[PDB]
Amino acid sequence: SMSVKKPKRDDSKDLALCSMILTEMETHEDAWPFLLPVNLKLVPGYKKVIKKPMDFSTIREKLSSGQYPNLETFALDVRLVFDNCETFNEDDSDIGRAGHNMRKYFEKKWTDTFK
Repeated sequence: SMSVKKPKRDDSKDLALCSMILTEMETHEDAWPFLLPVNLKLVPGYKKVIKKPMDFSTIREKLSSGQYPNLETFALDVRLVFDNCETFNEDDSDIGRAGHNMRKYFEKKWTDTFK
């Protein structure tokens, strides 16, 4: 509350560490469905169904240009990418399975880096 603060967690390395995580996601072999925005002209249904499209290149641009106010907003966009994938792709599909794998990969790095 006013003039009453919890001790200051060091957030000065967060930008760099989110960038490293994002590099590791970018270079994973199962990243291919997520590298670029879904082409809304060429993928019937995507525009109407997926209200907030997200992809790694878009996260990378937001990160590089100071559009994440804190590390939680960054994790929300990463998770958005996998939530979108689950919404549009059957679990038993290459892309469906890619999304599960990448989410697992992300969540571990997230825990090991920050918790």
